[PDB]
Amino acid sequence: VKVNPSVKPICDKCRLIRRHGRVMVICSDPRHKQRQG
Amino acid sequence: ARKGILGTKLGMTQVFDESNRVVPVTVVKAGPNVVTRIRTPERDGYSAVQLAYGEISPRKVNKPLTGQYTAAGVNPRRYLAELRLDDSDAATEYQVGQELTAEIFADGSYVDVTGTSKGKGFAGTMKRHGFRGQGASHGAQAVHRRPGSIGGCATPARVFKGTRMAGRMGNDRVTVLNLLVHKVDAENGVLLIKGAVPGRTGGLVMVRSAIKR
Amino acid sequence: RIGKQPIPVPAGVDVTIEGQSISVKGPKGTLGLTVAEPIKVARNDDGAIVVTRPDDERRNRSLHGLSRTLVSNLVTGVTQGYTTKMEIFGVGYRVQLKGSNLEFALGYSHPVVIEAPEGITFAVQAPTKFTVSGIDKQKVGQIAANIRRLRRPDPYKGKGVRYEGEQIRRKVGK
Amino acid sequence: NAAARLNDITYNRLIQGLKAAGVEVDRKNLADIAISDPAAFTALVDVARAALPEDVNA
Amino acid sequence: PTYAPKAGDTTRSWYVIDATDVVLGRLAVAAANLLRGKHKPTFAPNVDGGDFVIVINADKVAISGDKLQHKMVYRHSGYPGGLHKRTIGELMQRHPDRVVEKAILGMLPKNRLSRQIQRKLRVYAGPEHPHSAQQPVPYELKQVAQ
RNA sequence: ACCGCUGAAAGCAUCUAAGCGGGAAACCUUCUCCAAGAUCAGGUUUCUCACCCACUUGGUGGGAUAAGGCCCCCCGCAGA
RNA sequence: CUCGAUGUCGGCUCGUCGCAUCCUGGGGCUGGAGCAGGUCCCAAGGGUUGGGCUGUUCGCCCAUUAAAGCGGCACGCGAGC
Ligand SMILES: [Mg+2]
Ligand SMILES: [Mg+2]
Ligand SMILES: [Mg+2]
Ligand SMILES: [Mg+2]
Ligand SMILES: [Mg+2]
Ligand SMILES: [Mg+2]
Ligand SMILES: [Mg+2]
Ligand SMILES: [Mg+2]
Ligand SMILES: [Mg+2]
Ligand SMILES: [Mg+2]
Ligand SMILES: [Mg+2]
Ligand SMILES: [Mg+2]
Ligand SMILES: [Mg+2]
Ligand SMILES: [Mg+2]
Ligand SMILES: [Mg+2]
Ligand SMILES: [Mg+2]
Ligand SMILES: [Mg+2]
Ligand SMILES: [Mg+2]
Ligand SMILES: [Mg+2]
Ligand SMILES: [Mg+2]
Ligand SMILES: [Zn+2]
Repeated sequence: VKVNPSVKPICDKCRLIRRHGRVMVICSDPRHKQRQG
Repeated sequence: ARKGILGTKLGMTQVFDESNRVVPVTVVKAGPNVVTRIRTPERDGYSAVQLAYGEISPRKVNKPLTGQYTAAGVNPRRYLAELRLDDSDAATEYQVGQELTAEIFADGSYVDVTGTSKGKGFAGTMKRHGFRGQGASHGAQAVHRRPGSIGGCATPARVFKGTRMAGRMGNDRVTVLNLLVHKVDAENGVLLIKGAVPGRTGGLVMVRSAIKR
Repeated sequence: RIGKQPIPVPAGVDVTIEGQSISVKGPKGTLGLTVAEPIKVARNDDGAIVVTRPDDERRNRSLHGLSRTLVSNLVTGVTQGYTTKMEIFGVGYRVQLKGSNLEFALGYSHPVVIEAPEGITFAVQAPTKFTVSGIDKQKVGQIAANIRRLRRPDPYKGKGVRYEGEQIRRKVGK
Repeated sequence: NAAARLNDITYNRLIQGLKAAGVEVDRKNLADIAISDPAAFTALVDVARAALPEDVNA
Repeated sequence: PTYAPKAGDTTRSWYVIDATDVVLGRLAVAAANLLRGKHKPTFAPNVDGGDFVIVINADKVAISGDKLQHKMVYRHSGYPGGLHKRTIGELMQRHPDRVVEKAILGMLPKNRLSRQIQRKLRVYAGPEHPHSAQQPVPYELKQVAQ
């Protein structure tokens, strides 16, 4: 996981959601997932 | 499950085991005990059993304590202590007036021994808490066994509670865990327990079957 | 759109409604449920199930489809249960059924044993294929996931436990 | 305040209503009355309530 | 001279407040007012007027879920690093009456009278109290429309 | 932290919004010690369970006892 | 602020706290085959060596170690040396 104050999708298939009051990106490619922090 | 007995520390000696290894043991005369009382959860709020140990002249017991013993129909003893059982009574395994001897334990089992450690009087920090002190030479002035600093400075302008200083040492309640019962001599009512036991020779000792085992 | 559908009743032998609560029994055992407050469960013209709620609120549009699909899953499972098929990969990795429990050989020094809880029945077909069965979809999925995570993912060789037809990621490494 | 709320009215509206009714007794004697003669205090509360406007939010 | 209560004028009574769905703050304010006796026209700030209050069903008080999760209770033992810390959730599981009485006591004046005023408070987790011999009247919370 | 199951808003998907799991020497019980001056001063028991005088007749002042202590005496591996 | 006085570096003794974590504990990603690692997230319970040189702090070196953490407290601590 990447943890940076700015998160945004990288490739075309990165979805961007917000679970438990925290913005994060989930994607099939495991090295793409990010969460704000 | 929890088994207990009251006895007297008779001193230490050594024996040799089957491997021809020397074993330092403490001789505990786990003499006969009488029950004298049962604590039920319904009446007291917890489950436990009193135990009476030690011989004493009946003229040495006042009227209230004598009445308590008479209520149980037992001749008065010197000592009296409660063995706390698990929060389940099971309402069994103990009768008032029943006798407990030393062979409630068996060879090779483990016990917890609690007693009253020896008194050391007013002790310094070097003995009581293992402080280092300052050096014996190179200019040290009258501080060889003194404690050193006891706090900070203007912040905080106080000494913290629980700072270790000199004071009375010993006479505490001490429990030693996982002592191996080397031999149970039922003839003399004697337990040979491998290791050391808190207290002076002749002091009251409580022996309990170990819970850590 | 989900939640704006009636729930058909193949059997629904003992469909009962008591203050946002419901119980359904049939060819298999019974299953209960309590519906969220702003949702109303009611009957259709053909004895079916329908749910409703006051219109156009975020908290109600969210609960609508959820409460619909939960009772739909419940009745579906009562009619026919849920089964999940799981494979095993890797040389020497295998599974056997030991009474009510289920044993795994997954390269550990010790063996791994999974006990089946109530309402769940295991069934082995081949030394490398088995199936977890039950009526409650959530419980079946939970047990399947517990069995799924028995080994850490292996992108290089691929050994471990997988679902049927799932495509795990692969890397070459050396 | 205690006596008024016992007679089901706030000190707030009791003072407004007494001034509207044109009663010029001061607080020392109102408190004295509340301690000594609760029937008279109830009568005063009735007068204040009667003189108070019908809707107090207009 | 304005009236000042004399020794022997104060008359006490017994109230029982049910905490089934009352929120903690409302219940605490009500109990504090009853204990101090501010509802009595004979009130005096230097006199321990007021009544006895029995609070039952202390485990039913309405506490928000986020408050159970996040409202935190602190005690310092006096030793370095001796700040110990619980949640309202753990307290409500273990000693529910302590939560109610702590909330009530925070709302009393911080002086010597409140030490004696808090002696008249009884809080119970269950639905029953042992003071049946005293005949406490039920007390529901009212708000005076204005 | 992280990994999930079931699952809408948003016909798909989503660990989450309803709900249910796994998860660390940190936290709480469990082990050891202190502790009812815990002034909400706790509990289970057992013993004494009794008088006299004065008086402004008082939840009054004195006097003498019980159960039980204390001081004194002989000591201690208890101890300034 | 303190000049009708608030003792100044280093060492010793005794500590206490923070976490921006050195080890041990838990994880995600990896240009992670395995052993080893890199990076980021969680985590402050305990631990965190002895010497040579220099007044030294610092630093370098020697021999080990799971590791030889960084800081605050009048650059903690002279009515304690
Ligand atoms: Mg020395
Ligand atoms: Mg000198
Ligand atoms: Mg000198
Ligand atoms: Mg000297
Ligand atoms: Mg200070
Ligand atoms: Mg999913
Ligand atoms: Mg205290
Ligand atoms: Mg100066
Ligand atoms: Mg001066
Ligand atoms: Mg951190
Ligand atoms: Mg890593
Ligand atoms: Mg490699
Ligand atoms: Mg630590
Ligand atoms: Mg701990
Ligand atoms: Mg330091
Ligand atoms: Mg300094
Ligand atoms: Mg000096
Ligand atoms: Mg110095
Ligand atoms: Mg100084
Ligand atoms: Mg000074
Ligand atoms: Zn992606």
